[PDB]
This record gives sequence, C-alpha cells and structure tokens, in this order.
Amino acid sequence: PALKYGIVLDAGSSHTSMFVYKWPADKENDTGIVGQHSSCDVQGGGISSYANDPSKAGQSLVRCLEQALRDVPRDRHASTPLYLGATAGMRLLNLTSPEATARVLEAVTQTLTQYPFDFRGARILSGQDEGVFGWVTANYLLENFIKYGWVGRWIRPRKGTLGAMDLGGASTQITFETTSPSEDPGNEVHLRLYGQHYRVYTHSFLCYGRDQILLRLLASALQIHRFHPCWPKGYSTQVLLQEVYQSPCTMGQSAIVSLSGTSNATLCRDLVSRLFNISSCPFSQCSFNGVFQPPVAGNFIAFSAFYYTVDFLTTVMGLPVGTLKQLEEATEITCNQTWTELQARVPGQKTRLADYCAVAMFIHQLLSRGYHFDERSFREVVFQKKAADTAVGWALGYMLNLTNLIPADLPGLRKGTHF
Ligand SMILES: Nc1nc2c(ncn2[C@@H]2O[C@H](COP(=O)(O)OP(=O)(O)NP(=O)(O)O)[C@@H](O)[C@H]2O)c(=O)[nH]1
Ligand SMILES: [Mg+2]
Repeated sequence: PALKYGIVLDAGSSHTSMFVYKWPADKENDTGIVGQHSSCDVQGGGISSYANDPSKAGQSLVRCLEQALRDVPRDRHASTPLYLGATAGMRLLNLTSPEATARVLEAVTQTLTQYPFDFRGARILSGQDEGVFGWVTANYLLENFIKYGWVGRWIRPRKGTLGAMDLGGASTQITFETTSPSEDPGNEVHLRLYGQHYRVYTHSFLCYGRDQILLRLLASALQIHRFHPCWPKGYSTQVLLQEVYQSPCTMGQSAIVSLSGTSNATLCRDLVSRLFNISSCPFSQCSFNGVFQPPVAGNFIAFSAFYYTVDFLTTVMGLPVGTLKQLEEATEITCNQTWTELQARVPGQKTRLADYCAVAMFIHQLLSRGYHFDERSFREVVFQKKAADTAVGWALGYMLNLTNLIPADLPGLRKGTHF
C-alpha cells in the first residue's frame, strides 16, 4: 500500500538516537501497524552535554538528519512529522541553568527547522510522559490492546498488559496496570485506547539513572572509604572532584584524587543500600524515598540498562539470572573479580567494564528492596530491548500520541458489540 513516515529524536542524558517509523496510509489506525523503518545513533554525548557550547548540540544532529533524507523517500519529506523529545539530562540541566537549557533547545530547533520535514517541535518530556510512553510502546508493539474473543464470548479477565521498567542514564521509570486504589495523583494515569480503560501507575526517579547512581556511589565511596568497594581490585583512576560534585544528584554529599577498587561485594552491597531511604511512608505503602507504589503485578519488560547489564551477566559472565537469588549470586561473583580477572573475561573494548559490579548491585537492590519484587513476581519480568523489530523506548508511544494515531474508541464503536 501507500506508506507514511514519522521521525522521533530521543535526546537522552547520555546519547541522541533518531528513529524513523513507517505505516500503511489506509490501515494506520490498527494497533501494532506502526513499526520502525530505520534508526541512527548520533556520535558523542547527549544534547545537555553541550550546555556551555549550545550550537554544537544542533550541529551534532546533522549526520543523522542526512541519513533521514536518504531513508524517507523524497516525495514524502514535507509530510513527515519530526519531533525531538528530551529526558532527565535536560531536566537536570534545567535545575542548574534554565538559560543554558533554553539555549540548547533553541540550537537544536534552529538546526531541525531547516530540514524539509514537518518539524513539530523540541520539548522536554515530564517523568510521567517518559514512563507512560514506554509502556504504550511495549504494549502497542505486542498487540495487548486488541480486545480478544468474539461476540458473545470475550476472554475474561481481559488480556493482561506488560509493565515497563526503563533504566536510563539519569532517571529510572516504572509503569504498570494496577487494580489498586490510587493514593497520589502525581502517580495516577488513566488511558482510553481502542474503547478500553487502563488504570496505570507510573513514577520516575530522577538521579536513579545509571550514570547518576555511579556518581553518587563514587562520592559516597570517597566520603566513607577513600577506596571503592564496588570497583575491581587493581583498577584505579584519577578522579576530578568538580565533576563528581557538580551534578545536582551528588552535590548533596582539592581538585584531583586517586581512587582504587577493592573487589568487596559485601561493602559494595552496603554502599548501594544507602541509595534507598525506606525510613518512612506517608501512604498505605511505598516503594522507597516515601514514594507511593501499589504491589507490582503482571508481566514486565526491563529494557535499556536493565537489559545491557543482564546481557553482560549472562553472555559475558556466563551466569544465570532467572531468580532474584541467582541475580544476587551473579552480582557477588562479578564484584569479587579482580581487575585482571575481569579484563581477562573481556577481550574487546573495556569502557564500562569497571562499572558492572556497581550497576548489577544497584539493579538487584532496586527490584528487591525498592520496588518489592519477590521470587514469585520476579518470575514475570523479562529483559529485552526490541519487540517486532522495533527498539523498545518511549519514542514510538510519543510519536503515536502526537500524531494522534491511537484512537480513544473504535470507529462507529464497533456497533456497541464491545459494550
Ligand atoms: N553496559 C552498557 N551500557 C550502555 C550501553 N549503551 C548505553 N549504555 C549506558 O546505559 C545507560 C542507559 O542508556 P540510555 O538508555 O541510552 O540512556 P538515556 O536515554 O541517554 N538517559 P535518560 O533516559 O535518563 O535521559 C547509560 O548510562 C548509557 O551510557 C551498552 O551497550 N552497554
Ligand atoms: Mg532514555
């Protein structure tokens, strides 16, 4: 059939990626119909890394945009919407300097507006937006919003949805369908998709993203130990304190200090447990830091750094992660490697290598102590980054919303036969 296109730039804290989506022009309202056509990863940091040089943020996008000009056929350029949405890197810069933030949005805007696409704006997503649009992505791709059954015999309970857990660079999101009463309006989400109501919980923990957790652990390690128990014995580095303390995430804790690893799983576990304040709950029950959260229920997909970390544990370390107990053993085993041990298991590039013990430990604690998974509910979590050929993230659901492609109700209401 005739095909339509749309483009999303996911301007995250640590990277920008460009996704081109495509769909049939006359069957564009079907769930699962939109899928990924192509993508491009911008080189270097995310747009917020250019706060002191905002025109470089715009120019960073140029190669991917040239690829978009080749990927979308010329005759459709002018009618292809293009959107940029930015996450916790831009949220954190907006705490630091609303002016620098606005100059970075202005530079990316000026670059984008001179391409021939229907450029529809650069915006900073709220934490709720980022969590919910990821849940829409996952569930749309896997066709969970289809009403299964036939007239006189609908499946009951209605088809379950898949919960979403996103471990980004600067924040982490959890979002799931719940039957529990809502006790905090900032967590409450009601969706009308294809004639049905989904009652959803969402929360974004700013500063609980992977790179921000590593910075807090580094600060905390320097304060309490003057060595890093999560780092492998024999690894060390020259740490620039200004970088540690400038983040809004750490500055609540002279120029260069040497820091070495000790391969101490038990002390690493204790350093990480300080990240989670479970000391009080103004609600009937909480995740952590006083945040309302109903009991986790149903299947979940854990993507982005959940996936990258688990893939290292399984593929590189050779260790199972099928139960929380296995995940915990995998983490101890990893944390107890010397730097020479660890490097010997990775023959290719070592960037990130010293950090897997800390991130795995954070992940095990986040799921068990923070979100209150147990062995029974954890069984229903899968680690994946792709569904039906499309990368899992908030970009697709953002696109679907802004291009108005998921209807609140089916046309003519399917003659009321779903009532
Ligand atoms: N181990 C590993 N980490 C990766 C890989 N690719 C990206 N990362 C890291 O994993 C974390 C998550 O990446 P990503 O989801 O792209 O983050 P983001 O969208 O830029 N951040 P945010 O959503 O918080 O604004 C970051 O700290 C990033 O650097 C990979 O292949 N392996
Ligand atoms: Mg992200």
